[PDB]
Amino acid sequence: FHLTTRNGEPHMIVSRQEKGKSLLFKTEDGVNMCTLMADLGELCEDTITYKCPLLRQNEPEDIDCWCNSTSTWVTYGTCT
Amino acid sequence: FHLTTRNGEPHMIVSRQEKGKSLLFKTEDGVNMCTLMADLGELCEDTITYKCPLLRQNEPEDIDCWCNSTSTWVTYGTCT
Amino acid sequence: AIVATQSPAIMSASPGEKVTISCSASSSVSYMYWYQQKPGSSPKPWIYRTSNLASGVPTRFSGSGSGTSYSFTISSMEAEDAATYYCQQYHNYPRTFGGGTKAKSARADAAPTVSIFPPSSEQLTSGGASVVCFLNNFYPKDINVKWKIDGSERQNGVLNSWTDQDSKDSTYSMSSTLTLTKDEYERHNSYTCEATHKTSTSPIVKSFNRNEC
Amino acid sequence: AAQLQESGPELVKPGASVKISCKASGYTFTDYFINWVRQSHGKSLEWIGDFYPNNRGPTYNQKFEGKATLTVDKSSSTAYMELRSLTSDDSAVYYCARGLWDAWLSYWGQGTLVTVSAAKTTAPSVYPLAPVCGGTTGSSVTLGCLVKGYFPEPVTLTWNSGSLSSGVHTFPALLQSGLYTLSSSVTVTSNTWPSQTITCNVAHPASSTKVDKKIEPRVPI
Amino acid sequence: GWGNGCGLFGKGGIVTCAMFRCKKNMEGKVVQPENLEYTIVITPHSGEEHAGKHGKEIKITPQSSITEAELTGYGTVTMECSPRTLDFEMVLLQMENKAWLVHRQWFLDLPLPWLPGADTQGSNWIQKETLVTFKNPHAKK
Repeated sequence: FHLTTRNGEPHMIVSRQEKGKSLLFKTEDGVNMCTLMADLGELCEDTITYKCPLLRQNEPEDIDCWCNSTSTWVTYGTCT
Repeated sequence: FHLTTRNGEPHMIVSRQEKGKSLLFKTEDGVNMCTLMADLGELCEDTITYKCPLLRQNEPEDIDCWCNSTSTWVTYGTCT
Repeated sequence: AIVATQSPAIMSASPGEKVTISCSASSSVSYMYWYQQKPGSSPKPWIYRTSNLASGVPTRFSGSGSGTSYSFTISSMEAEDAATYYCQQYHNYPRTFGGGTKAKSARADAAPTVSIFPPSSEQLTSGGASVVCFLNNFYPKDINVKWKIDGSERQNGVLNSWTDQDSKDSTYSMSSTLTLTKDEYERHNSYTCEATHKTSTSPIVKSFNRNEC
Repeated sequence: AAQLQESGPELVKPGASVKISCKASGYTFTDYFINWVRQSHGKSLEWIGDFYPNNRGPTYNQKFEGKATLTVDKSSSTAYMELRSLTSDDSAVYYCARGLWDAWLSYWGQGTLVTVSAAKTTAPSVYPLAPVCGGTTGSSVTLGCLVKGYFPEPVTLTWNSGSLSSGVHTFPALLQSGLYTLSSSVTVTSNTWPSQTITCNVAHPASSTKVDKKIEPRVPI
Repeated sequence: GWGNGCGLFGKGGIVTCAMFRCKKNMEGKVVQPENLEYTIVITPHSGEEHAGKHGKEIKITPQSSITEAELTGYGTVTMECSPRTLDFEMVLLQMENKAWLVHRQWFLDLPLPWLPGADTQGSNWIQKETLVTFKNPHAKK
């Protein structure tokens, strides 16, 4: 995935071949591990973009993306 | 995931932590690799169960699950 | 696309005093930083976000703010504080610094010792002539030097150089050098450097007549 | 164990270009931003660049758009900054700091000095500065030494070969038409001079010169 | 709530936006009685043959002045016309080269995204929600 930013915050452009794998990227505050559980398809015009909240010792609820060290934005296409 | 059977055929009970990762399980006919692209959430009462067809050198169409050596059934919850 | 504007450019302080250093951004950011830079050293991070200490930062430093305002606070100054300190923003592209705040040690006021030096005979072979005033061991750093030639102020050709604050006595020293052509130098008799400083109600005046002994 | 290792100091002529390296270690190079940082002598820091080594996206400070060109080699975990059409204002340090998610420079390099100069190597003129003719009143006396017209920095100025070190003020050099000038003062009690000798010594390594100037009382015309 | 990054359980504010790109539109026009253009052919009744001898064709508007039409060989004929009774609170709807005459206030009430006639951007559509549906939201998407 391509690591960029959205208003100072890290942003992940996730491609199709990353479905099912732990997303890791270094940050001043250590290594960040986001988990993507998404309709994740091929990167195209039909993108969706939203935030993966920070979750410390809390079970996830009503979400398919979350990181454990620093909240991150994520973007991926839905095409197939 | 828990590997069981459904009428002689292999059945995969897939949990939340497996979203995005290649599903591999040994079978008399070699190693089987199913690909799960699913609303895949937490295992709960709201399950859905269906079949992942065998696909030999054919692109997938209108499906989010398929194996490449032996057709497999899959089950997962949608809760979050 | 945003400036950051940091409030004292300087800052005198004594050990134990509680310094505060503000940072003012031209639009609302939440990602700032305060670095610290020592005279012959890299900058180091000291604050991160708007209030996170970096690991291996003394709890003497604190950071607080929001809504375009941002404020470093040094809660009881140590000798090892004395430095520049440096806001950033890292909330929009072109990441910006502030213009830096220069916290330096302080002491009782001290008048400069002023000495004036005509051009050396060796320099006067050259066609240039430098008249030097040394203004030594003074505090505070703020000082102004005015040069005169035969009563007329001369501003062009004046070069001033300051030492860093002395590590032992906390004073400053300055050289002020008036450079003119040798031809002009030998057409005048009186040369004066006048030092305005808070330790005297009128400037200290050092002057010589070129042709006198 | 995070480290950034810059290249070593560079001279250079105006109109030249330079090519500063950055060598990261102790972290995933791909995972974090790489940020150049000008600081001119007696100015603040000045952000320049930012380069994400996963995908080689730059940004630029507009002020340095056209001046700089950032690039990374993944394979060597190295970042590079070119600077092009160098001018005297480009004389500065250039630090490479890694970011950590946000724009926060959490690890710096040792800093590359770049020093844009015409000037050719020139030994200083060294001038002894005795007090005003006829001397001064008071129990102490101040002497001077003026070091004019040299390039490059540094010089090493001493008094009495370093045996006279107290009471000395040696001022930072300033540029004067492309050449450096500095001065030094020494203050001694008046029983010490001129009855005993005081000499300014100035070494200029680049020209291999070492000059001594004894301070001699002025006399009338 | 705790499951999605919040300290408290309760309702939170969420907002969603999507770029709207029109791919096919229709436009309704208003026909003014004036600016209507009638074509009239004036043919000399001579009996001459053909199988190069067209009658003079002239186009006029209820706002144009008296016409002086020249008929090669015979001189000119002068005439003036009036659109003497055709209605236009109506509108003419155009759906890709095929049009219809529709009543106003019906055209204006159509539940579809629209743009004031004098536009050229074709981007700033009004009431896009008419062609958009927002599903029930989730904590973050």
